Amino acid sequence: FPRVKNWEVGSITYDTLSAQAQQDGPCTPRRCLGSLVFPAPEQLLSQARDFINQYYSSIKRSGSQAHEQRLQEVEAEVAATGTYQLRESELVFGAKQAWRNAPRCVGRIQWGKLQVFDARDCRSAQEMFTYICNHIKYATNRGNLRSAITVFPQRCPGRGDFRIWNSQLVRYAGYRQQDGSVRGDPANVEITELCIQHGWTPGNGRFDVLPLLLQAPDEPPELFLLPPELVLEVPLEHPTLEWFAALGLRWYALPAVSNMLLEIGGLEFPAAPFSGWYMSTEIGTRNLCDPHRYNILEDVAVCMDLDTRTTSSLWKDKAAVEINVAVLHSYQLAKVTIVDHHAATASFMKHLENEQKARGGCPADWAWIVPPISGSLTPVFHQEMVNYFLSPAFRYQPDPW
Amino acid sequence: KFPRVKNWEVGSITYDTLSAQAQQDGPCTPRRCLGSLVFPPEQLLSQARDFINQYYSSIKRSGSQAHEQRLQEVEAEVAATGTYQLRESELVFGAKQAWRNAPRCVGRIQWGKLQVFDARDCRSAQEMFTYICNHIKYATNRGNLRSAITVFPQRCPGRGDFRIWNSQLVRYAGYRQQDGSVRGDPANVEITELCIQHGWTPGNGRFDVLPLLLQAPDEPPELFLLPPELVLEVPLEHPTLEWFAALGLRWYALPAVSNMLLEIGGLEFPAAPFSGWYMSTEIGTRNLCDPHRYNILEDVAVCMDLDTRTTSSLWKDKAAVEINVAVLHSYQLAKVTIVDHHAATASFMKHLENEQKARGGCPADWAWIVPPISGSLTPVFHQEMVNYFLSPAFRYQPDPW
Ligand code: HEM
Ligand code: HEM
Ligand SMILES: Cc1cc(N)nc(-c2cc(Cl)cc(CN(C)C)c2)c1
Ligand SMILES: Cc1cc(N)nc(-c2cc(Cl)cc(CN(C)C)c2)c1
Ligand SMILES: C[C@H](O)[C@H](O)[C@H]1CNc2nc(N)[nH]c(=O)c2N1
Ligand SMILES: C[C@H](O)[C@H](O)[C@H]1CNc2nc(N)[nH]c(=O)c2N1
Ligand SMILES: [Cl-]
Ligand SMILES: [Cl-]
Ligand SMILES: [Gd+3]
Ligand SMILES: [Gd+3]
Ligand SMILES: [Zn+2]
Repeated sequence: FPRVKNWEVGSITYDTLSAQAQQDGPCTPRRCLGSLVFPAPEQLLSQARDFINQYYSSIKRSGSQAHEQRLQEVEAEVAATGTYQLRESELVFGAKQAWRNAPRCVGRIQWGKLQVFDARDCRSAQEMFTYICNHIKYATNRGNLRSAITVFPQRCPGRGDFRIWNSQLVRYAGYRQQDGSVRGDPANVEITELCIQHGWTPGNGRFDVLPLLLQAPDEPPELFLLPPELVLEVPLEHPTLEWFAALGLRWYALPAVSNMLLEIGGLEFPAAPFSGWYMSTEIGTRNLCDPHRYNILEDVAVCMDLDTRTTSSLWKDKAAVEINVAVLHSYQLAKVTIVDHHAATASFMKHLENEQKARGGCPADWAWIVPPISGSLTPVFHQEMVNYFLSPAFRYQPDPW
Repeated sequence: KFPRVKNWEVGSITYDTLSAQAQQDGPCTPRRCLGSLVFPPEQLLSQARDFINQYYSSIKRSGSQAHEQRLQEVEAEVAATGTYQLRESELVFGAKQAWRNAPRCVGRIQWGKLQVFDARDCRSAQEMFTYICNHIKYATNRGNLRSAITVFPQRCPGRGDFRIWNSQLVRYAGYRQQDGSVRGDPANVEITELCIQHGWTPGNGRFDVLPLLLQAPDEPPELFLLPPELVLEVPLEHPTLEWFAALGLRWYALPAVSNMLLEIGGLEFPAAPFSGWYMSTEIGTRNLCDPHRYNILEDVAVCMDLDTRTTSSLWKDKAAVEINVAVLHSYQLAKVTIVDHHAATASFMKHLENEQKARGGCPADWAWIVPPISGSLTPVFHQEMVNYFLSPAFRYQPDPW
């Protein structure tokens, strides 16, 4: 039973939930690989067995009539068809637990407040687009963002997968350039090509929203433009540095991840986009200041009068703090939900306390929970954590191309 | 079998073949990752062969005359006496390799420049004291700091051990009050109680240098006042916040770690203090801002007139950067060697490439190589890393009680 200490306070707990980690991960006693980014009817039955047990525990009906019935049921359907079907309530629970179990998500204090949209009757790439537009519209909610997930038909024997090819519903083009560079966001160079290759007329700005590439089973991907008024965006300004609006920077309101696989009781939903709201450091630090992304740090620092000839002046740390201030002010000026790394990490500490009393522990990836600026100023820096994989879960999956 | 390791800023891919060795099994298993945790007769012969085998390959001398010869003398030394002594160059070679193998040390680009003082012919604390004092004054060198280690006698059964009872050689007092709360450094509260228990005059200050408690085998400790002209300290001023000086903060110049156990070739020296120079964030962010340390962050933010009434103003981030600017400025004006986290991380990347060429890898502990402010603004943040245990090594060890 791993003993875990908080160093700010001195307190100590033991992560007994870790001892039930099912699917296994990348470390051995020889070597830790925690820092790596990307590390049969009988088994479907025992996964499904396990999830059903979970679900009946969470409704306070373990060992009951309905419980054993549903086991008998699920086995009969795997025997007859090779798969089975989630009931709707079971689906809502399995998607909430997936969020709860996500080790690298700092936002998990909210895991119980999740709007689940059932798209499992979906039928083409065209219906898919309509369900997606509805999701974006419900979640954006004019800037008062809500947490939502839409679940498209499960992977099943005989038919291909639904897939969203875009890593997120809202992404900006990244055009490789004349002189070997990139206009727009360089993380989206590949999907940008794919879009042009599938009939998109490119733009040439730095913040061009990309069309959606949607894949119906056994179909090529289909291109869909998002209606402009569905994509709420936020012009970035700085409360005191007024030249900052002359950078022309923007970001969008809704973070909607769309390339992850949701696994519930052995079933796999390769298309199930989900969305919450941003933490300011994703936008301010990573998306804008990463050397391999928009890379605005030096330009801000020059403008700020800072001496960028020596690193001991800490120009990078200064410019980056003001970039974050701009991101929070901008989102509050526009009345668009946003959480800063101090509030986010503080409520994550509340999540670890709630979870220790509930399940005796909480899967957490320290290097992803700790923000990329001001780490030891947040309380999660001083919290030891145990990283492991519980099911239901969101998994990464390879790109459909 | 050879971990693939990627750099996300550039896209480069390398393989850690060096990971193949790894003696003292790490704390992680395929079911849970524990990387974030701070503190996770004739066996002597195997450890001794391998260390000697290292030595000779590192001087292009494996499998030649003096190597097989040196293999016999240790065979005979342990056969006769159940232990062995190290040739002076081997002790030199082991101390440098241990440093080279410290996964959490970001300064290992310096690993080949180490001054080893052999203190093995030692007995009594009154003698250790002058060994420690020659180190300190050689290490300090009037602010032009120099890496040194002093190795006190190894260990045998039936006999006590040399131990330094302080974690560092320069530690500041920590006194409680009519209400538990601490004046001085709360990290040292415990060893401050012992010095007072062992008849030391407690001061009335936030920055009283503690006296060493040195211990000779099978004997009680003995207090020692360090020569006040030997303790080089740096008063903290900010180059443009004129009031910062008046806050009366100081830190000492020499980070000198006197509680880890040097393990070379199968022998264990529980007393082997090493020293280098500080990285600025160690002082500015960890020591002066950690909630359980000096915790000055909010008192600096009031003086800068920042808005402490909401965390979205990023006042913590703002005050922390200026504290760090004051540390770098104060040390440079005092002409004392110090390195900022940008300069240090870039050098550590350079170390990683050196070591990939030399030894096909490098054990590195991501969570401690990435600095505690401005993490993703340094290149090590975007470097995947592999953590494992090589020998010779430094190890943590029980407090001497
Ligand atoms: C409501 C506000 C939310 C916030 C503030 C938040 C925050 C974050 C952040 C900062 C990350 C790290 C991502 C990065 O650095 O690129 C992350 C990862 C992640 N989040 Fe959340 N999130 C929220 C909602 C959600 C929702 C609604 C879901 C799913 C239903 C979710 C599932 C995930 C997953 C699957 C990951 C991948 C991490 C892993 O592999 O475990 N999050 N989150
Ligand atoms: C020359 C400049 C050096 C710098 C800037 C430096 C920096 C650091 C830092 C920042 C840490 C993290 C420790 C903490 O956060 O409390 C560390 C750990 C450590 N350093 Fe260095 N260091 C230097 C020299 C040395 C030398 C000379 C030695 C010994 C020969 C050494 C051996 C270690 C060891 C054993 C650790 C413990 C980490 C571990 O392996 O678990 N360092 N160092
Ligand atoms: C729902 C949600 C909220 C949020 N605040 N963030 C995310 C996020 C998740 C993943 Cl799995 C990947 C990314 C992309 N990152 C490189 C910035 C963002 C997701
Ligand atoms: C030689 C050296 C240089 C440096 N720059 N740092 C260290 C250090 C090491 C450890 Cl094992 C612990 C600490 C103390 N920490 C609480 C800050 C400092 C050591
Ligand atoms: C190599 C390194 O592990 C990688 O850059 C990780 C580190 N921690 C992170 N943490 C978060 N939240 N998001 C990230 O993208 C990363 N990247
Ligand atoms: C719990 C967590 O592992 C612990 O607080 C670590 C994190 N990273 C650190 N990094 C350094 N350099 N020093 C530390 O003390 C710590 N503390
Ligand atoms: Cl993003
Ligand atoms: Cl220190
Ligand atoms: Gd102005
Ligand atoms: Gd005034
Ligand atoms: Zn690990």
